[PDB]
Amino acid sequence: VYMLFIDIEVNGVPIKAFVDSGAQSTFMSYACAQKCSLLRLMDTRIVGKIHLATLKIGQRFFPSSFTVLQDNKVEFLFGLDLLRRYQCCIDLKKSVLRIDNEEIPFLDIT
Amino acid sequence: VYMLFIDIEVNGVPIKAFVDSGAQSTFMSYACAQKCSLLRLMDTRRGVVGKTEIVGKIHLATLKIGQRFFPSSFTVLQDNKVEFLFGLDLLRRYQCCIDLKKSVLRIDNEEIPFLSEKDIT
Amino acid sequence: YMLFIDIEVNGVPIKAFVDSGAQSTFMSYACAQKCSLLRLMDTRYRGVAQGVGKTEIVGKIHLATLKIGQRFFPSSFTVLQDNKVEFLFGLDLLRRYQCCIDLKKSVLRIDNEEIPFLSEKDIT
Amino acid sequence: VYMLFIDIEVNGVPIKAFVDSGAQSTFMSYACAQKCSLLRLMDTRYRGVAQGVGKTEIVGKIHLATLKIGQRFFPSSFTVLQDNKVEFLFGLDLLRRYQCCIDLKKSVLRIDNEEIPFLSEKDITK
Amino acid sequence: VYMLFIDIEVNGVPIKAFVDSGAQSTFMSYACAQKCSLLRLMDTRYRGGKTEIVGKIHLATLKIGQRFFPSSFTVLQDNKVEFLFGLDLLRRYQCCIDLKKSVLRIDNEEIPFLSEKDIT
Amino acid sequence: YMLFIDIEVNGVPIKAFVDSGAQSTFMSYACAQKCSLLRLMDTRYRGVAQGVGKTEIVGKIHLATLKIGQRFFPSSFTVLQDNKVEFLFGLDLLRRYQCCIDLKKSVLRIDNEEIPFLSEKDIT
Repeated sequence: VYMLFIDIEVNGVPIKAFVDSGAQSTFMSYACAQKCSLLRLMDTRIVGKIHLATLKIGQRFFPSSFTVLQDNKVEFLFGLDLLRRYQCCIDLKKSVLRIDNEEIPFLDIT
Repeated sequence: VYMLFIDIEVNGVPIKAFVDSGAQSTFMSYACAQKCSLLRLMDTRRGVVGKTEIVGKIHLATLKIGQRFFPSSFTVLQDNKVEFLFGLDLLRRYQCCIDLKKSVLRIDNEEIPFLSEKDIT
Repeated sequence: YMLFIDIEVNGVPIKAFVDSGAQSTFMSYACAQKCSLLRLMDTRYRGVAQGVGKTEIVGKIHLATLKIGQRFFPSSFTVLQDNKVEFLFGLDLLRRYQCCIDLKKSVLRIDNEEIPFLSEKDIT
Repeated sequence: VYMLFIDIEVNGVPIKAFVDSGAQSTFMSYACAQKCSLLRLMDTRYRGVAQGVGKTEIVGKIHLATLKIGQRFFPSSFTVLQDNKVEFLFGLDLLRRYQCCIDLKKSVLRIDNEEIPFLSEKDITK
Repeated sequence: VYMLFIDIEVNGVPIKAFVDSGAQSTFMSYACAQKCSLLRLMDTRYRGGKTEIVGKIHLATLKIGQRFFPSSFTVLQDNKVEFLFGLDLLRRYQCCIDLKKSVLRIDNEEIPFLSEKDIT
Repeated sequence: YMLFIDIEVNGVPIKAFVDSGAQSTFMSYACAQKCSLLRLMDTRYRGVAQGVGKTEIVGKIHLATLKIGQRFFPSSFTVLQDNKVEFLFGLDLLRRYQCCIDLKKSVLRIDNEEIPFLSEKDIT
């Protein structure tokens, strides 16, 4: 998998999520916020905070809070906040993210 | 466990390993290299504002995680961020699972617990 | 003052800058936003951060419908952050459709059809 | 034909001319100017003291030189630059002056009535 | 003595200490910390030029002249000087910077300021 | 919080910052204006290559009379735009008068005479 990515959807839009256990906080790029029509949901705090958005990871939907930044390092960084909030396993034997009992396979990058 | 740490040993020396799925490459600080007496063990090596370039590479050091021993290669840096950064290279090389349900690193079939906030600053 | 053509991409009117010196066709991110093509992209990118200029690839549109004259053309192009020009019609597409830049008649001859180059009023 | 090139001769010297409809002005490199013995033909007309950061701007202008494209000869005005990126850039100025057609069907430049073929990758360096 | 330097020792290692009454705080270069093997002693306290703060040495043994002194200092990545002897330590040991005799008088003992040869 | 002394330059009371780490003595332009020394100056400066502070040199006062305690001293210094301190008493003058910065007694001993370092209240 070379670096760890997952397919997720935010507000219905397909997104490649970078799985980083070393990041305290989940971020989405401003450009990704623009692509997902989430700009209308923003804060006055770093571009702003999304207080709640719908994530579709596998077959299940998750309520999520994250920060929007101007940096396009990745479109979406799935950080330790969300990793632990949904009690995930980063399984590099099976190459999957196991969230609830469900396994989401690691990715489709260039 | 506000960040993921594990207790491991390199060449017999107890170390706190920072577990980072977002790092392509495993690094150890020069100070930790000094504490593990691995300075004499080095290699040559990055072309021509950060990441602190390189001191050298350790071709092999033996890691003890749980009751099992692992061969490792990593880079030594002057960067003091953490004593040892357990990156995606080693995470996948030993086919680890970062289990945040049970709060353990499952390496072979064995489970190594993530350290409490007390064990860290 | 340079060569422009009126085209449409996914139904949106565009002024295309005709450049035989460019290996690749590009559209600005702002034009990509105007044409609602942000969700239409790839993982196309420019390595890790060496070269000192322009800006770099935002992503690639694998296929989009171009309307030039009366005829419709399938196209691929890259999106960039630089707004220098909204759309650069490059040598990739110039040769893909075997276009002729006719500066005698001042037309782009795509197939047998001729598209006139724009007058300075049709440009700002 | 990884880009569009033509064989031309300027002041008798064989050159590979890069055909660019997106350049407002025809340019020759200083090195090409020296190899074509055009240096004794130069002017003081230049790019001032307000500058950019990269393009090594203007050495001077050649008010007229003979181009041989195919069997015909053409009078030409162009600018010399220090940038050796390409030897000679045949720009929109000259493209329109001789009412050229860039034919990518036949892979030729049609300039007065004659057709001049675009160069193969062999005729161009590594 | 184109600036004021003193010979001192930290954890046994000879160092050239730059005497600065204008610096609130004593600092050592990371390079000097490495050469003195004080790396295993670092708190790793930071701040939220001279590449800012690496970490703090809460206590290290300084030999100035024939006496030994307990010292606290910060380590920085800046190589400006190997060791900056600041006002903190200057006053803590009630030193006199004597430019008549060209000495640092720490206790009753006098440590001579170094000749330009002993420096670049 | 630091070492200050009361001095006079050309008759004007000044708070002098004592810095053994500074090679050269400097005075701010505002202090030069307060000491009526602006018309008395030279064309001294530091070239073309620099850093991102110190505000560079305005010029040199070749001689000004310093009163430290009961005794009077000839001095040279540079004027800067920087208001870091009004007057920085550097190693040049520290050694020129063979001063002792005595932190046991908290005094500057310039000859046999001792000038006390200022209390935090005497600083603003």
